[PDB]
Amino acid sequence: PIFLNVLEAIEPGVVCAGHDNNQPDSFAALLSSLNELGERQLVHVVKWAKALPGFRNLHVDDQMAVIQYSWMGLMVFAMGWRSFTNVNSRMLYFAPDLVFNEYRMHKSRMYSQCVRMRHLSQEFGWLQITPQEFLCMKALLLFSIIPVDGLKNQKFFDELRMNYIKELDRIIACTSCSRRFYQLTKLLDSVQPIARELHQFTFDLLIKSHMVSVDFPEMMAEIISVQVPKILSGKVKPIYFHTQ
Amino acid sequence: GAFQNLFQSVR
Ligand SMILES: CN1C(=S)N(c2ccc(Cl)c(Cl)c2)C(=O)[C@@]1(C)c1ccc(O)cc1
Repeated sequence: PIFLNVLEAIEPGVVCAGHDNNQPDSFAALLSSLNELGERQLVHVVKWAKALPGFRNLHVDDQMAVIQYSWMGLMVFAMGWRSFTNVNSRMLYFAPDLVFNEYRMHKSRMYSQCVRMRHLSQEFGWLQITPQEFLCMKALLLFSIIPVDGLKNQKFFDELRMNYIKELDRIIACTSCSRRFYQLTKLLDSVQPIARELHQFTFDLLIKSHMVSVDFPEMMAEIISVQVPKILSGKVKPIYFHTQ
Repeated sequence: GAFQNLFQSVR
């Protein structure tokens, strides 16, 4: 299981958000902590991504692009898994110090997006997703959203995506296998609409931000203003397995 | 850009 060996070896460890759980919840404090967490996890997503089998085959502009287009989906999927494994989807386990109960879901003003993420989390149990299936699906997710006009070196991306699909089929193979690939790819497809809803909410927040006054950091202001609108405007779109 | 700085910062 060379491939699975590597995926387990590069998998990032726990990441905390830095949230003050001793203060009462507010919209501003929750979103500041999600921004901080989002930025800390992005660092781990880059380290992880650069270590993936064949990732260096990609043109370096495409390496950078692909991480920024898929990072929200990656985080959503990974958070859903943590939620499932740590608290049986009872709450959303963003980080060990940032666990969302329904009240925080409501307070964050992202209730509809949280309910969908909690549903994603429950499917990990309904489908009895293995940790090894989890690792392969998450890797495939990195290669599942691209510009409609193509990447700098599209052929190398194509063959890379192909190999990750082949390895996912492998640990399903290792009929039954038929129904399973179907179910897992439906689950993967469902990640993308949730990431877009998070993007739309947060884009709107950045723009109005002057009014709802919330300090957008660093890398976040850049990614939401430079890359995220490509996705919201349809210039960058998910690669779906199934027709939506 | 900030993202490129990060990306390049990673070994
Ligand atoms: C609203 N957001 C949630 S939730 N997160 C967030 C942070 C950590 C985890 Cl683990 C997850 Cl799943 C979401 C984010 O990073 C943030 C701030 C966001 C930032 C940029 C953007 O384009 C969309 C959303």
